[PDB]
Amino acid sequence: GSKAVTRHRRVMHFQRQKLMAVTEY
Amino acid sequence: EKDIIKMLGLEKAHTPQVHKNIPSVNAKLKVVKHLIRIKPLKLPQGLPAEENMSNTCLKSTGELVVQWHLKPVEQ
Amino acid sequence: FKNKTVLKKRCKDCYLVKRRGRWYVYCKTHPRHKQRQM
Amino acid sequence: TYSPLPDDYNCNVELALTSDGRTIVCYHPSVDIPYEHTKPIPRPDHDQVLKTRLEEKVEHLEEGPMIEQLSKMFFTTKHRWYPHGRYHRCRKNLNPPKDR
Amino acid sequence: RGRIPGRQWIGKHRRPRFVSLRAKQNMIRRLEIEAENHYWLSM
Amino acid sequence: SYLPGYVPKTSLSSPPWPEVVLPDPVEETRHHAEVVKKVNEMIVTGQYGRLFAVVHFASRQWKVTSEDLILIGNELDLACGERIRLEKVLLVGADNFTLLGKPLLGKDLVRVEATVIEKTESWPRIIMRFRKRKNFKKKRIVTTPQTVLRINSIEIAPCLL
Amino acid sequence: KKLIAEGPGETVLVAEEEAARVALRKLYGFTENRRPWNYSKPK
Amino acid sequence: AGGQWRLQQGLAANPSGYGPLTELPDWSYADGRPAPPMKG
Amino acid sequence: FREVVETQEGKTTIIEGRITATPKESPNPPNPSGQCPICRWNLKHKYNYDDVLLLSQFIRPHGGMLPRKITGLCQEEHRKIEECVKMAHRAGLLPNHRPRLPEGVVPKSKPQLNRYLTRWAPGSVKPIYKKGPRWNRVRMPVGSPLLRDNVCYSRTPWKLYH
Amino acid sequence: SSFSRAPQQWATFARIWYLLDGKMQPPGKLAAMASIRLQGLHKPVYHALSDCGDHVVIMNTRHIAFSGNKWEQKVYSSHTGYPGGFRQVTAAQLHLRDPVAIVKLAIYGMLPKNLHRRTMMERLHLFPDEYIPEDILKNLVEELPQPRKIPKRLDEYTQEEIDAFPRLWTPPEDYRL
Amino acid sequence: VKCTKARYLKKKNMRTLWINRITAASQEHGLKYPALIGNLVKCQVELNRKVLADLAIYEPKTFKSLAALASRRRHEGFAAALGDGKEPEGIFSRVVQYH
Ligand SMILES: [K+]
Ligand SMILES: [Mg+2]
Ligand SMILES: [Mg+2]
Ligand SMILES: [Zn+2]
Repeated sequence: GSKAVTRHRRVMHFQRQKLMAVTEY
Repeated sequence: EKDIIKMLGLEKAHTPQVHKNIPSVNAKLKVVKHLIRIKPLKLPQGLPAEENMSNTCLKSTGELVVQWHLKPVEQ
Repeated sequence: FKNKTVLKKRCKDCYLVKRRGRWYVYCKTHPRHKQRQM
Repeated sequence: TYSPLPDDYNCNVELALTSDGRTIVCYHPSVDIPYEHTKPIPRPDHDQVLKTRLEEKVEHLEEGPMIEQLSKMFFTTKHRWYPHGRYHRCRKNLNPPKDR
Repeated sequence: RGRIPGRQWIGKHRRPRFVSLRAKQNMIRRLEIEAENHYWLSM
Repeated sequence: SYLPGYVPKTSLSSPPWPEVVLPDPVEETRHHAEVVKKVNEMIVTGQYGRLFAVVHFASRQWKVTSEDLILIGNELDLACGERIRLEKVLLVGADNFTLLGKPLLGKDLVRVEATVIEKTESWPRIIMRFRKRKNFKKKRIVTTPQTVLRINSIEIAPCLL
Repeated sequence: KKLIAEGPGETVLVAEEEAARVALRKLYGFTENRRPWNYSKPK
Repeated sequence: AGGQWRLQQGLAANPSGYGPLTELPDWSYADGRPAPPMKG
Repeated sequence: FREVVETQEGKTTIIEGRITATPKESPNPPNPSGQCPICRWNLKHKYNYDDVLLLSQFIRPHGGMLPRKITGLCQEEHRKIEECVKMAHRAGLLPNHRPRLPEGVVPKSKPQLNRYLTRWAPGSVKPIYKKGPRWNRVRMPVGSPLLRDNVCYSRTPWKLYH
Repeated sequence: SSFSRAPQQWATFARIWYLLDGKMQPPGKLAAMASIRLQGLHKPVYHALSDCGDHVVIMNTRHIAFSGNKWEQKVYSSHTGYPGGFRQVTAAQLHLRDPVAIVKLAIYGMLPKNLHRRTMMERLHLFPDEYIPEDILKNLVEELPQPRKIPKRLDEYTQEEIDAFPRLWTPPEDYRL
Repeated sequence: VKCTKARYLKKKNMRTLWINRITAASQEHGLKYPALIGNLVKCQVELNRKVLADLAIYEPKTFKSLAALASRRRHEGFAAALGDGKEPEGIFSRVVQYH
């Protein structure tokens, strides 16, 4: 797979993507 | 988390089970608190007596009624 | 013209104008300052 | 003057409750078409010596033109007017069960 | 046009997934339940 | 001639749906009693014909009328020919009036009776499972018991008021 | 000017004949809406 | 449909859960005799 | 309102300015504490492109918008009205506010295409030959994002991209 | 209803002719209501295996209205099958060439993807202008209401509504306008 | 195997058929499917899709009475949403209690 730090923005797990959407200012 | 769910008798879903509100039991609940729904047990008529064991019913409000008559309220 | 992603005026006689859905830079004094949004 | 639905097309609905409030009564009699909303049925549609005998008008039509005449008068496609083979004509149940 | 290289939902270049409105509401509904679970586990 | 909450008329000034005003509960309460007395007066005089009813039987709702049949998918423990009464009636309707339960109608207002005419098994049902490339295959046949009822009568009583 | 019967049909003559049949059923009381025959044991 | 509204009236989300519709017997003898309790 | 006129007599030209009757604001506004004509009448978030009686009070006889220092509008509402007037002209709702045609011009017959909620100028829009995939679809804009906070009476919010 | 068994069946499964006016109406909204009528989804007796569709007549398909910039942005793409036979025209180009294609293509895309669709399209009648043949005009039953409400131009308002709407600002008297 | 798995589709497609027929019968009276089903439950009327679809075909005068009831209960809900509790509940909004 891919390392935790990448030159490109790494795609999140869908559960995390939903979390970031609920926790928006 | 699968093992704790068995200890608490929560194999089948949407099946109310009653437990004691004590630290040891609560500790097991804090491990699977994202898989369950916790609600306090209410006793508007009080504890069931020996003559009411077969007349009880657990409502969705959390109340345990000891007189399940199944008839419209006259009020 | 010259296609530019960042338009910029090169003199006092350059003027911005939005035409055909994109931004342009025109200049009558120095026609080499003309730019097209890319 | 309040009415949930317009009481013009199907029936005159009048909802009601009982004194105890345990039964919903609904009086819905049918409305009749007025006489002014109708039309009269169109009933209406020489020196002859020879009785006009009935003349057959069965003109020959080829398969093609005949399917075009049938698909226009019934507003369909040409496909249903083409025949089917024996395999399918013998699979059809000629004595199907009839319900009322 | 519109090829995703390789398999869709794995690897470096994946097909993007977007959060709908009911997916947000579904998650918030779960949170409100577990937040009330913390309250009854506190007495 | 403008109040603090006055908005000049535009497309979005007021909702698109028309404003609705419900009847006065007091004046409406006595109008309901007139409709119940009218329908109740139609039952005493027998001013109705054939009746249909919606009964809840065997976890299932049946739209039934007189001299009709219904097929039940279980055994009832009743001899063929025994007459029973269907107790749960959600709806009983006529050509000109309809009665609804909340959710069930009273027993002193409608009486549906049926009769057992046949106790029989269903036709054999195939239960077979298969998974490719796993040597997984098994067959089972089941014949569920059945019971046929015939609705005998649907009669009502003037007990609305 | 009082509707007593109304019937459908493919033609205007078939519908006019079915309407008369509908009126006769109402006149004799042999409609479909008529209450079923009473088979209950005589009292 | 209606599950949340039923929960606000002290009822079950599913009308099959409890109450008169499911608990009461489904039939009885025409004479008036009661029927034996249902299995469920 | 002021008008200017030119009269030529004896090869001499005269230019004058004459005042004309001027409309007056209706009395007793609902919200006298409002800052611009919009909040004073409780019209904020309650008008659209099709409300021409409101839009006509802020444009010129030839379809042009009036300055903000004259009308007294706020920059937020002046931009909304400026965009709702653009979409009203394009929908054919202001047929008496057409541009001035110089002497000796007869507009050619052009395809009459009915349209509404037209954000962009027709001639400056190119066709979408490649729609794109479902996750990167090229949408067609409908309406204006400046009217996104308008009062919606439905459960589905204003869709601005088709 | 106390009818005979044959007439009762003929009435229930009868075909009705509907009328739609497309003037200043978006094709999709027109096609959404025309699509359910052609299948028979407005009938409680609906079943796919029952040919219970109705007839829809849409008039004034040349005066439809698109929202946004769809006349310029929207593209209809086809292929003749031959090399270099891929064509792409805008909605405006297609509308000037065929004034019934837009409404016909919108309905054809809303109908189920099956063999019955081509039969539903024979029961659809499109006319660019308000003229309709006598035969098709003698068998009409009902006119469906327009989905979109055509807004009024400023020249269509009466002097009452104009005076009813209040003036909001007081222009200066020294302004040239 | 197809016959064994088709017993799940039969039940599914039936409910899809009923809903389509209820939706059609509700639009004849200017209603939408969610407003009929949701507001009949609020009136304690527990009628399933199968029965409702049968009534729309064979008992049209009873189905209009049910749609008027749902529309009446729907309008009472809006009236209550405009008040702050002071106004009493509607006549058809009352709930029969079972102890
Ligand atoms: K990949
Ligand atoms: Mg790793
Ligand atoms: Mg791949
Ligand atoms: Zn320059």
